[PDB]
Amino acid sequence: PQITLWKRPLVTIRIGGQLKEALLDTGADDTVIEEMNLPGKWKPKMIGGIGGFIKVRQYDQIPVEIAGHKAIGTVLVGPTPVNIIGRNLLTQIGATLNF
Amino acid sequence: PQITLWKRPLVTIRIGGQLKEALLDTGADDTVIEEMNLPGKWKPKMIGGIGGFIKVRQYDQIPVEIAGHKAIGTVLVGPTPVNIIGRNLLTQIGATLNF
Ligand SMILES: CC[C@H](C)[C@@H]1NC(=O)[C@@H](NC[C@@H](O)[C@H](Cc2ccc(O)cc2)NC(=O)[C@H](C(C)C)N2CCCC2=O)Cc2ccc(cc2)OCCCNC1=O
Repeated sequence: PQITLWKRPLVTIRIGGQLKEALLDTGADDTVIEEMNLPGKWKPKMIGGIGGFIKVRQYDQIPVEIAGHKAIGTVLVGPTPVNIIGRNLLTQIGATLNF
Repeated sequence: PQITLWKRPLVTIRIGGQLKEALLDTGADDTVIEEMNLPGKWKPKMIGGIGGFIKVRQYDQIPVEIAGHKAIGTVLVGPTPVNIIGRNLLTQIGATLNF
């Protein structure tokens, strides 16, 4: 799909067998999902953007379906204002910026 | 041009007569530029990132050139680690997300 930026680039994803809305964020190195229960082990981590640092749970090798496209990677779960799909998963589905 | 996401999408921009490196952020509603002495009238504003909010100064109708592409719009100046080009300016240069 070719997505324009007149509106926030939000898409439906499926993670942990659950449907959610996430933002395709080219300015994010990583993927940060709102607090939820994900199968498997996790290691505590700390990330920081504008506004400050937050504590997150790091889940590895998690399957995520973005708009029908499969990806399997690291997902950070924490107190984020929005679900963010970062470059680690965007590269897996072959997403690019064009102008 | 087509930009892959293996690395952060950093490009050269021109603002206030100066050249800077900025991140193309599809997850940013606004454009946030690092602290600089831009002339003109402004208004206080608070924007939120992943870890909280920061105080910024809002400047309107600021001419910004992105990768040789002219644009003009609102720029928020504040204490940011990186210059961020948001959707308000990306739409003007016809940027899209494709996968
Ligand atoms: C500041 C940019 C704009 C203003 C902001 N958008 C972003 O920050 C969006 N993009 C995040 C991106 O700007 C930001 C840029 C950046 C890069 C390196 C740094 O050292 C510091 C900041 N990236 C990150 O915060 C990501 C994080 C999401 C994993 N980080 C942290 C360090 C490395 C990295 O990539 C994400 C978001 C979207 C909506 C949000 C909050 C956050 O709430 C709704 C409110 C609207 N907020 C926004 O539109």
